[PDB]
Amino acid sequence: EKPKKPKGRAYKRLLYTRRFVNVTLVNGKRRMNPGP
Amino acid sequence: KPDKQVSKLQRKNKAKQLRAQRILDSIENRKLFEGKNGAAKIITIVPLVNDLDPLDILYKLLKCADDEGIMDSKRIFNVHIKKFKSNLKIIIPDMTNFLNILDCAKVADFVVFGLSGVQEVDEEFGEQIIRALELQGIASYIGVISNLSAVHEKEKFQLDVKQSLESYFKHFFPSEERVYNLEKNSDALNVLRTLCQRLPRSINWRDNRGYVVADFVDFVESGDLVIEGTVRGIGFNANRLVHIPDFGDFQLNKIEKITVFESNMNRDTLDEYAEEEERQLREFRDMEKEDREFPDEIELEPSESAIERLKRYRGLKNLYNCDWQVDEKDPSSPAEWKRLLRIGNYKNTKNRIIKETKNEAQAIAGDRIRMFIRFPKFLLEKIQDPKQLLFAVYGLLLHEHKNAVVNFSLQRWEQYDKPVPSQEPIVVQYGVRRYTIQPLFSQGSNSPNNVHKYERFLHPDTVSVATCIAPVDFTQSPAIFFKPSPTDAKNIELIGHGTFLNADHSRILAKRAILTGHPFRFHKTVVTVRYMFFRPEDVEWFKSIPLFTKSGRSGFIKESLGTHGYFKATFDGKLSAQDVVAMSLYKRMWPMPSLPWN
Amino acid sequence: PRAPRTYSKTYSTPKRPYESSRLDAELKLAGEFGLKNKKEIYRISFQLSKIRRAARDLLTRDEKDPKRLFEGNALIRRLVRVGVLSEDKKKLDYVLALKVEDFLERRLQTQVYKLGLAKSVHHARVLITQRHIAVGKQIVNIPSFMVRLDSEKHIDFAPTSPFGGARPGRVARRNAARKAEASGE
RNA sequence: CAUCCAAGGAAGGCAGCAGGCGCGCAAAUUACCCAAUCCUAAUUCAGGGAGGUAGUGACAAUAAAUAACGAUACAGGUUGUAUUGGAAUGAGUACAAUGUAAAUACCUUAACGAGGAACAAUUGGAGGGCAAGUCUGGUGCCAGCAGCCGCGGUAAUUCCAGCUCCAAUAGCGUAUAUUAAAGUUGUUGCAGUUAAAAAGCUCGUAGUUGAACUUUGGGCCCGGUUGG
RNA sequence: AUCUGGUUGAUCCUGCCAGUAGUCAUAUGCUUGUCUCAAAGAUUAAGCCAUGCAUGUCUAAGUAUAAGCAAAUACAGU
Repeated sequence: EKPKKPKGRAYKRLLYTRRFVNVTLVNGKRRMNPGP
Repeated sequence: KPDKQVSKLQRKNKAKQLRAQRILDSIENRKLFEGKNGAAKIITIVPLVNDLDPLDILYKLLKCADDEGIMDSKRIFNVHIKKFKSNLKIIIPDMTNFLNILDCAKVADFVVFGLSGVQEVDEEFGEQIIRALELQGIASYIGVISNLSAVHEKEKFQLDVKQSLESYFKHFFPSEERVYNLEKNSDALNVLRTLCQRLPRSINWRDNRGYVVADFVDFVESGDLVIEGTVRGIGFNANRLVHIPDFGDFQLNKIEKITVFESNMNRDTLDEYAEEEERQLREFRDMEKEDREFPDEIELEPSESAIERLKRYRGLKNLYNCDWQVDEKDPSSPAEWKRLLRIGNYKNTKNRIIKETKNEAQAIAGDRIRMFIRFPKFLLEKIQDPKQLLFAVYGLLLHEHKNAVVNFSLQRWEQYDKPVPSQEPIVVQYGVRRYTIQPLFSQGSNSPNNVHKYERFLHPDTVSVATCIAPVDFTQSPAIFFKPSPTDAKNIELIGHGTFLNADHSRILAKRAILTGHPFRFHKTVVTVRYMFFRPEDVEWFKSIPLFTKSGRSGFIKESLGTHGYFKATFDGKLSAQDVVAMSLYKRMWPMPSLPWN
Repeated sequence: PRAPRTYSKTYSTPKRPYESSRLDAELKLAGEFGLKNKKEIYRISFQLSKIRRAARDLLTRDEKDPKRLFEGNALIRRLVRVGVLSEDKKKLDYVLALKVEDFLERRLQTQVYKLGLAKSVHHARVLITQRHIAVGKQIVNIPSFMVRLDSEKHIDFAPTSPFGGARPGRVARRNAARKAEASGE
């Protein structure tokens, strides 16, 4: 059902955009796996 | 008393003389196959695909023996390979009869598995052969291919296929990393050397008995049956019983070595004591779904006496703490009890019996023997030519003819999702013998009182214990469970596998029923309950049995209220209309008897 | 037997495994320059470690010691040739101030992006590995190739590829044929 | 120790190459060739399991694929999230030539060879040490987890399963030994009142160690190197 | 040229246990697409060995009547 994740070089490209663009700050202490 | 320091010399000397002992043992073990006077190794060929024809395998092997004089409308062969001074006996089973395949493999030293490079192994037959053979035990195994050229374009295309087959074979026999290609002389020679030079593994349950493969069979008149062959197991004694797989137990009057050993008759003897399918399947499918959600629940109804329906039952506080008596006098108990054998410590009895048996052995491995069996002459019509069909004879241990309460482990076969009702008859094979059994299922637990819950159906997932009355086995043989089904291409439905655990009569099984009712009015210290009962006389009669909610709270009856069988009760805490109130009643279950099967 | 073949390991692993500040700084480099591994960063810091060790040793020698003059000048000459060290900083004390970004800047993968030709460092890497870029006459398909200052004028598309002047590729040709077959009804 | 036999007799030494048994946690083909390197002989020519070639081979080492780019819709200060379109390429297969003693493979190349690009990356973790979950279902101090501190007896941040997330990545985990951490072996460089550790006391041989003093100062030429 | 967790009601110490990084150091588990290069029955048993092979050699120039081959009456090629 869900698509596969890319591998190698293309995966580091993905991580880079999470942590330095689409950040969630939650009282200034950014969090990586926020409980919904 | 003084402490001692090891000098270089005595260090050296001790290591040397320990090596000598090790070396003497290896010779001692290989002696059984030592040469042209020694025993033959028993090879069974099993093609996993109908394509193959087993005689093509045997042909390619003998080409490497470098003796055309070795190399026909028969299925058992004796061969001497002078190149290795080796004696072989080759057995080919008739691949039509699934049960006959298992029997030939049971006596083998090496099983040779044939694989096809052209055609895929079938899930419904080829796989089931491999899976089943593993679970009864295998002495050793070799993987072989014989038709690999049939896919040739270049040899590199052959190797792609061979790597696929090696991966497949290693899934079942992970100790093996190579599959031999018999179309290459070097590989085919490599296989032949292994069969001659290498010792097999033992089979524990087999080698603690005696067994022989018949060389000749003959009858003498009121009947007497003569067999001769080579002893392989722990050995035979003329005072012990003798099993033959299709015909049951028999007694022997003489042993002789090709000294004579008559039956001395201070011995034991042959005695055991001292469209409906659519409706039925749908019924179990519906019932098992219900019991999976609402186990053991029973409905009383209006205009029914709760007493006479249920007066048989006891009612108890907790299974793991009750003082239920073992040999209770209750009339449902089976007609045999003192007649049944009772053992106590199975472990200490088992190993003690074996230790004596090897000491009392009259004929031993490698002996040439003739055997005279007291055989009812009317069965003679069922004997087949031993050059076409495998005929084999097994020893019994002293008390293995006597019935007792026995327990088995059970878990489901690879993908058998069908419901299994507890009372339904099943066929069980353990060791060589097989019996029709009606089991009872329970979860394994460590109850200090040996009381355990009876269950209606086999759990979908966990291992569980099955109980019945059957003859004892002192070798803890593995067990395979199946039901006959002549519509299937192999006439058999495989259900599960496990092991013979012990003989133990102190195992108590409690059948359980649940009554249930609705709380509907609530007060700070009392609750009143509907629909569990319908007359005040019933409500009073059961008053002493404890109550529980399925939310796990506990309570007790106070008294009857009114005429319609309402009652009021007290509980640990705040119930509410979403809760249900229940009470359970217990009844002793006893094992059913069992019968031989064919 | 024949004499042994010599070989050596070319990278070194950091000694504290889960230091949060280091982990962030490394991921910024990988995203900026289009690397695939942390190993590609460990390789560069391993090289720089050896360079500092050599220079740090020579600086204990007396000035005009003949060894300091000979080996010191060679080391500087070599780093200027690839453009890691500026021709203004042509002194042994400035060698100690080099840092990892100065080496990453000279990889073929990043040069092919600064020149045009490619529109991202991720697009650049694919072109190199797919044999489209030549350096002078030679096709080069390794992204970590270090571009010497003389070579920069000569980076261009390879003669034997599309973009460089050859016939269209396999997929372009297939499409034209199938269309012509349908049009050549 | 051990082989053959006509029972009179005869023959033996793989810690050379390949191969077998045994042992054990623990280790490859009974293949091709003198073309190269060299050696021996009465010799340019013969011979060479010395040596070379290929097979098995995640011991260790180097380089490095598993996707790139537009349009459209929506959101936002040129960057994100999802409907759609052409391009590019080797893994693999193969005519040929090259390679080679003859071959296999590498390098080169006509034809063929991507849309869940199914031509689908794993191995360990998510209380602390130590990067990363008040998520959701189950269970009953039990099954289990746990290097250490500990968790679990319905209300589990630690068990089991599902989502999501983290780390290294064609590699990752475990056991045993050893190096650093260790100024917990201390020459550099430890400690001995009360925490482990100054011997009841004095004499004394080997060993280690042992106060101060003897030509100091002052003139005159030559004089090389570096710096201004 | 770097350390962190554990003795207490709480604190400062002595001290060890656990954690951390490497190994041209071995074994083993799971997984495995491409190019170059490459160790390999040492550890325990300097234990025992079926079969085949591993040492021979000639130039114009020591000895020729092969009843060998091939075509200058003592001989004369190979």
